[PDB]
Amino acid sequence: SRYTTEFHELEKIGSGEFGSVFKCVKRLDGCIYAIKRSKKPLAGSVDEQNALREVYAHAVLGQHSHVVRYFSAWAEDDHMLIQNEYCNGGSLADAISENYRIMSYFKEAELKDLLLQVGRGLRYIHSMSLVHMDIKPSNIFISRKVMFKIGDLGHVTRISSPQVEEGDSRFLANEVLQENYTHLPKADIFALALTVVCAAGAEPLPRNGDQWHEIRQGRLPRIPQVLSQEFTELLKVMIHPDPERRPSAMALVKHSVLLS
Ligand SMILES: C=CCn1c(=O)c2cnc(Nc3ccc(N4CCN(C)CC4)c(Cl)c3)nc2n1-c1cccc(C(C)(C)O)n1
Ligand SMILES: [Cl-]
Repeated sequence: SRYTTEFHELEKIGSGEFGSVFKCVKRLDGCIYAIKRSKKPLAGSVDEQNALREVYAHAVLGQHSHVVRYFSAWAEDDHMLIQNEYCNGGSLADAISENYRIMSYFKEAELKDLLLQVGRGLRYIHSMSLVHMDIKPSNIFISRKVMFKIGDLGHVTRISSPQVEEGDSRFLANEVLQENYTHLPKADIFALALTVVCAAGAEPLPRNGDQWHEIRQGRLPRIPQVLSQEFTELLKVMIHPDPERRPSAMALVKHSVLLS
């Protein structure tokens, strides 16, 4: 077994229908990696194309400071294995939950830093003619003095000829629901805005219904933080009903409210 041979398993750090994720030490180099171990999906299935999307996303992307680095992927024992960078801070979702527990919070500055960093990740992905299509707190990872990195590339697809597996409904732009895939990068932008709103301590986002539609009308969820009207206005245009009115990733990262 390659997994057993090359790595020592330390701790399970995730589980779901996707399988399990393990913090592991690679014996050769002594470095820590996050390894996902999944049952190999049925051929030609939803699970397979999603798994495929991730490998071939990696084939294109290479390496960037705001994308979780991919090292290797292989299959054995009717299981799939994906070896990624280990981010010692967990996901943004984990951080948000912990914030709520010990009633801490991300400062307004920290929200802007989060927005800029993931924005840089998106600009790179978009520059490679790809879109993430599943941006949300649980897919943003934290290293350490803090670095935010985009992970979980299972929904990544091409801007040109996309195979769109829709992401979490809570973060999904209406035009994607409407099967309008002519501006998918702006769907990532929509999702990032709501991701920041979650980090800002907004109540849980709706899966559907009235509240759901209200958001897609360009109405921000309620936010207990005292945020500047300017930063607030930036988050609002990011969820504008017209995706062409939303800023591109590159327009986002060179925005005044964010800089520096
Ligand atoms: C390889 C799989 C994707 N993935 C990374 O690339 C990846 C890179 N780094 C981390 N770091 C990290 C994840 C989780 C905690 N904790 C432990 C203690 N608590 C249980 C809270 C969470 C800590 Cl400390 C570090 N995780 C990563 N991944 C990861 C992990 C779990 C679930 C998922 C899913 C649901 C598939 O998205 N992914
Ligand atoms: Cl676009």
